[PDB]
Amino acid sequence: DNNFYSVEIGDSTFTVLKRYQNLKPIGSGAQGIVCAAYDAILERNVAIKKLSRPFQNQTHAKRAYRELVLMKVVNHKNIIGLLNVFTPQKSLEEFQDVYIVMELMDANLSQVIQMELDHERMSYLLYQMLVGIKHLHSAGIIHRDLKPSNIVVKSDATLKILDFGLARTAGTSTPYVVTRYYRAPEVILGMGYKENVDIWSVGCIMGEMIKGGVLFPGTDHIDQWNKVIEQLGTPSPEFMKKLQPTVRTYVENRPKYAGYSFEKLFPDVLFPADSEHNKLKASQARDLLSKMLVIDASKRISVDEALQHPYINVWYDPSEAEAPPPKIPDKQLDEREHTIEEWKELIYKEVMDLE
Amino acid sequence: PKRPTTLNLF
Repeated sequence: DNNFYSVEIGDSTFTVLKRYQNLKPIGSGAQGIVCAAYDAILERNVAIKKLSRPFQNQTHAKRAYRELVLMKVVNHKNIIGLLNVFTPQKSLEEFQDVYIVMELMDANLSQVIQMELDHERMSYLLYQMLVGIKHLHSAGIIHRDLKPSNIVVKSDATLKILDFGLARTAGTSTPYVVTRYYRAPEVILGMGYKENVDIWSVGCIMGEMIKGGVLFPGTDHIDQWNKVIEQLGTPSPEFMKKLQPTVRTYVENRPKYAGYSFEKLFPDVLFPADSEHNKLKASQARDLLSKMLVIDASKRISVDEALQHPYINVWYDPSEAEAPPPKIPDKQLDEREHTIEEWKELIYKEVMDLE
Repeated sequence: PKRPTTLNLF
């Protein structure tokens, strides 16, 4: 009799097209719980992200709009794929919930990080993330929250970036929104950010992959900064000058560190057999780690730079890497103020635009 | 260096 319908998953209610069935719970996006579901029609597994009354809040509104926009506009081998979208409410009046259906992968990095990969594998995955990130940048978008949980794999050894709710263009202009262990200095110390902020994230992931556990823990947001400097050592004065004077003080007050050499943070012991052919060497990986994990954002390698690094570029393929930027409707410029009403309506438009 | 096609989420 009706097009949608509902299942209670614990305490949360999913109301979804009869096509989607057998919901299990699986994780959380920036916003929304998320179910795996079988899509009877296309006869394949899918993932579905319930976004509850997003216009409830500038944030939820903003972060939602983003995802919708960015889930449609972006298309790439390495970015998670839009499959379907909808609302069950049949009228702007009535409206509250959005649902995004997207491809479901086999696992996230958690996961892979535990096992002992071999250079080709690491270098490859790396490569993929990067190209993925490259693609987003090529249209100004900075992901901002790259971490094992946002990255997904499949057993055909392929990789996809995911979750766009947090993504935008340069900073500053809320501090504690990006995951602690993955924060670049410029975000820990609130200097604002350029694309290569994502590269920081990358470095921690690669490192974590190798190290077997998180690169810089950090028992709280401030401790985090010790962990970084504990390991990489106190940054130059020339850098401190970039710091806002209030924070600038504290930092200059931190005990000094020399920090370890990369060869010490990442010794051979830690690596697979050095590769069949060259470029793919423990040391080469190290070299690249050492150009990403770099406190000073202005002395830090770019996606493209990384894409060329001997350890990555062995897989380099211009058909993937130099793909057309995702064109973004300038209507939106991802950070202007609005109200509950204008928010609710934007979403609905954008959603109804997408059904 | 052939791209891989298997990854072991065993």
